[PDB]
Amino acid sequence: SHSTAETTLDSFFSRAGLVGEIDLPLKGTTNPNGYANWDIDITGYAQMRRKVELFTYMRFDAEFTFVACTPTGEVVPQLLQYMFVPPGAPKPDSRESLAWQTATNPSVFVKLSDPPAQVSVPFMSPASAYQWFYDGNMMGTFSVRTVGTSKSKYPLVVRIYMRMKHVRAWIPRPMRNQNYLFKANPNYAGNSIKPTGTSRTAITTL
Amino acid sequence: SHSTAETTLDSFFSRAGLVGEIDLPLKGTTNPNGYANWDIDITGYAQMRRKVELFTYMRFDAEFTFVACTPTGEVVPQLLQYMFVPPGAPKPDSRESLAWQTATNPSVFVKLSDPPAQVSVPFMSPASAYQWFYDGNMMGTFSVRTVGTSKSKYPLVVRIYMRMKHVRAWIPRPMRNQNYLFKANPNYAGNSIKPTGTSRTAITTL
Amino acid sequence: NIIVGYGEWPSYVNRFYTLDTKLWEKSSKGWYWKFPDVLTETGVFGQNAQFHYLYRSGFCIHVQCNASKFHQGALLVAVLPEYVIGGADGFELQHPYVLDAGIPISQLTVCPHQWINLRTNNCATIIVPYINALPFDSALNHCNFGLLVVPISPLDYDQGATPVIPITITLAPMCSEFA
Amino acid sequence: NIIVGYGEWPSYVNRFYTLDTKLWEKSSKGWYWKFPDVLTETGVFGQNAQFHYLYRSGFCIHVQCNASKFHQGALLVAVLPEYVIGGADGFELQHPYVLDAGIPISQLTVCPHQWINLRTNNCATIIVPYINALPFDSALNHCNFGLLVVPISPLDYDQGATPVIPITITLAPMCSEFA
Amino acid sequence: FPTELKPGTNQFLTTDDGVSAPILPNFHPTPCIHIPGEVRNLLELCQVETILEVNNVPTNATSLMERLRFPVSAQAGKGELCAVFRADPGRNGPWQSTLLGQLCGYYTQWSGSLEVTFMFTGSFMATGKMLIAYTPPGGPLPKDRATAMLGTHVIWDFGLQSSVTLVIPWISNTGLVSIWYQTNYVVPIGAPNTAYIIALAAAQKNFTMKLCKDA
Amino acid sequence: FPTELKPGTNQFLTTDDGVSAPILPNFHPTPCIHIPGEVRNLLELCQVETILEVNNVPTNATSLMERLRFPVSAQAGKGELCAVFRADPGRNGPWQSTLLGQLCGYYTQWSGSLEVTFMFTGSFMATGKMLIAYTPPGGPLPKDRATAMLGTHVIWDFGLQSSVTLVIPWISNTGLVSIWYQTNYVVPIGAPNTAYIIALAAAQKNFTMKLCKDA
Amino acid sequence: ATAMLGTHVIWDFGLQSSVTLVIPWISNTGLV
Repeated sequence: SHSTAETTLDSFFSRAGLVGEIDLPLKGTTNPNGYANWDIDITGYAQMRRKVELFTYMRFDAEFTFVACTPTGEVVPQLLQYMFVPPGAPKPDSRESLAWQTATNPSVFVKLSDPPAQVSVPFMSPASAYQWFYDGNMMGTFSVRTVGTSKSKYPLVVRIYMRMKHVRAWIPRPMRNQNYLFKANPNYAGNSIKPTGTSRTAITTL
Repeated sequence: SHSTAETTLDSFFSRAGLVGEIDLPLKGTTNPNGYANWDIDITGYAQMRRKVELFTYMRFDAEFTFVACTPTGEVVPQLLQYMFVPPGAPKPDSRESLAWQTATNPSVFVKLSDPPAQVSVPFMSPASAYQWFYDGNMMGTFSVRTVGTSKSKYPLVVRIYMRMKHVRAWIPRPMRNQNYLFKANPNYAGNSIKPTGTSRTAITTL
Repeated sequence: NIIVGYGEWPSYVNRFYTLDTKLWEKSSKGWYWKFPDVLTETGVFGQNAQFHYLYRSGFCIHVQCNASKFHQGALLVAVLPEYVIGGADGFELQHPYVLDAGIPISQLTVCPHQWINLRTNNCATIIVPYINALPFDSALNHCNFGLLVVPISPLDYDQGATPVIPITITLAPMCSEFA
Repeated sequence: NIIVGYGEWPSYVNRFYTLDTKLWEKSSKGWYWKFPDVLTETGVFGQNAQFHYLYRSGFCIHVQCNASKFHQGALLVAVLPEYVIGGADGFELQHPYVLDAGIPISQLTVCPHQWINLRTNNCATIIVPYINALPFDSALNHCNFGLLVVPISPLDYDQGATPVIPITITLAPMCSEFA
Repeated sequence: FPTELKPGTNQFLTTDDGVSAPILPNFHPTPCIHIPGEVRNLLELCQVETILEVNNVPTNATSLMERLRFPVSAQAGKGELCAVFRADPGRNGPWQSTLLGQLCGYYTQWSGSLEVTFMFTGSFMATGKMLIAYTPPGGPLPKDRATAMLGTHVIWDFGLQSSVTLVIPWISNTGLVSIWYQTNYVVPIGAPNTAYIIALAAAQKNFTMKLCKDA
Repeated sequence: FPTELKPGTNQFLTTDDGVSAPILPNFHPTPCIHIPGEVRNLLELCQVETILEVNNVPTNATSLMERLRFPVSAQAGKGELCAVFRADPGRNGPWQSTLLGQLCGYYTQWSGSLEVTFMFTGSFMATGKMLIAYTPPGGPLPKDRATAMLGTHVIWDFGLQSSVTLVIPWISNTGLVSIWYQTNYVVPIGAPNTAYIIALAAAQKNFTMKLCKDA
Repeated sequence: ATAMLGTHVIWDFGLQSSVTLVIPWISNTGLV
């Protein structure tokens, strides 16, 4: 007989997982200007959607960690910004945009030769809980750039990890059966419907 | 119904914003000698003037943070000084000026490969409060240089952030209507006066 | 018997509304209704729901079917809040196995449900409170839940007996509020 | 009625001074006065203010206008400390919309103010304490506040009635100190 | 004394609150004297009436003061619409002239009750009646005075009162206000045939805001 | 105040729990209203009966609903085997359709008791008997009904009861269940000759799991 | 459906054999 503390809701959703990956190449066309906007979503971790869609309503806080390095994995002398844009505010559209110097958007200046940064974001919904199903969930945005006027001398990659804390859930649902097709859409391929599990030749044979 | 703690005066003026930007080029004519004098003002942040001019009298302390790097955004082995000149004292006029070695001007020696420096400045007015209107506000000066006798080997940029604490205000006023023309001057362009807001075709049509 | 959804009674036009009768066939796949959309053009409740800006209510649902002792089959009646699909006459299911939403039917008993076995009983009663993330909502822009009546065991009979079995739904609002 | 500015009474030559009368016209834009400059060459107060090094006082202001029952219009009377513009006869407003300082007139009710509606009343009384960042100041180098009388609704009458309406200002120092 | 450093160690967060090293120890600031009119919350300023520019039609520099009132004439019939405006302090329109709209332009969400005051500035010998109506969110503008009567409304008399007040029950981060002619504008011989109305708007004690923003 | 730094100083462990700097001080979240149906442990969902797909033979899209029941006909003799399945919720097979199997696919170890319910959905005039047997771990499938009788079993009557329940004493991170014909399927004239059985499975109050895993 | 919105009763052959309906008032009229 094991313990019942392994199946609480704060153990099911309890670890930091990779939810984002921002690429800042020295050349090419991915992010030609040394900045990028990433919208906060929890389905960046591939296993999170089926886990959270077991319930209709959820309520939690989040903790974010930023790990940055060169594509090889090297550590270089660079400074970055990591701005947070709350839901309802304009987002940057250039390196000279005035949104980078708005005091109501919190920022975290940090070096690459530093331990990864870490911040906490509260529950930001206008309602009492988030809902993954609405018959009839904006959290914010993280903007990443390199501090300075000229372009950076190194190629950089930024990885974002999220951990959910103080979790509450209501009204369980059946777990997902079929492959997903879209985001924020329960649509499924109607020409190829598969059974829940595996089959056997006859009902009287093991 | 939200909370009334979001509209207190310590929430309206509550965040650190960029108020200054000092450039120390390796070549050119901006600051040919490796030093600069910056007079402490709060309207370096573009949105601060209309916010503070909502009242006639104000009283607060300030907190200053200094972030330094190369125009690209690199981190280099350099040492800087950051001297504070109180109101009423002579300011430096050269790299060999004797003002840099006056013990009554506080200094902060720091490295570029260090966390940003941070100091607190008290309320320094000879009166009971500052006033943005006088019918009939010197805080000090920050001097920035590179430690040494010879010139630096790198180009540097220094950015200054200010946060106001322990805020008190008296006697509210109407908010600014028109574009500003000068500093410490309520002058406006009298040939182009614009309405407060937007217009419509008729009073009986939405 | 009577089951109370999630162990909660409704709390803070109140009459019986009997809907049109469905015909259960040998090849039926299932039906569903959406609330409050099922009652938005019928009577005083429907007049109240299209002229007020905020709405809040619970419900009491009865499902009935009369058949003889020589018929057989079984139905599952369940209530699913926020039933997103991937009037007063309802809709039929295209793929009942995935409940038309990509989720298995075999786990639908995780919701407030009842069984109608033609050899045992012919009635099912479910009491549903108000469920939302908001105290009030709009009766014309949001459907709070859906009602499902799906045959898990097919209807069977011998030739000469009646080939269609009627299913009747009668429901009453409980603790309805308007503003 | 009587309004007390900011809910404070004046605290630690004291007679009535009646100024010259202004004429309100159909095309008037508004007038303003500055204190203590309005009383610096009139009587004992003016003699005291030009020969002492420090000064401190409050004020009581009455604004009056007599018209008939066939006239119409409305004035706003307000007091604005440290009224920086971008004698005993006052000055006229050039652009009353921006109050000659780049600030809207519609928000001038945020200051101690009164309304004079010709159909309702014909008087306004405001009591102003001493406001400064210093206990004492100079009466010849600093103006503490300004008084504004601006018509929000234009003066109208029928031809044959009097085309000018008089406005009278009478004021009394309160708790004045000199040193 | 063993210690460990955590992943948020050498970072500068602009919203972080702490304590710093005083640059000038042994310095004593000037003591605070008493100054009248101290403000501690912005809701005090939100609860003050300011002029509402219902008539935001003209745009010339010399006609800018006409936006502060709207007319009532003797050439209009009974049952005819006078003016109409919305109940949205934070949106573009008439409410931009008030201090409540300017202050809620510094935030993101708000909710509460409002109040509007109408003041008549005609002559003492003028009489008449008006109908002021309020339509809740989601409804359309009434087509005529009879439809506006079936709803939230008030009947205003120039002879009896000079000012009237209307309360808007609730708004969120909507409704409509319309003024109709109930009777005609009655006036004796020797008095002007046109008058003006001035509108003032404020907020009630249950108004709140949240999530500061830069405008 | 002297201090020393230890070998785990500037490291980021993803399972580490601590406290961080709030990005938005002075912000108050929306208060929580009451919502019915709150879940605090997953064992509550583990203890709910769900349909067991014993008949996981067909695979066509249009025949997918036939996996939810298995037949009982009048053309079968007495003592003949009807169906057989294992007692392994976390393994591939019939138990994959239940919520217990899906939930224990997110862990590594489990142990406890189970229960299976069989419901008969024939006509009211049909009668017969069945034998449901359970074989402990390590034993083989019984060769005939007489061997299955010597063991844990139950005799089920269609006329008397519509549902029966069987308890599996203990399983670990096994046994077999087999259904035999005791009598033949008796039916009057005018009633259908075939019926179906629906099986539902759940867990008892002593079931537990451990060492979460991603599936 | 229109008849449902009014005074009515639902009668079951299996459960009851007889039903009773009361007419509230008539004078020296209604329909069933």
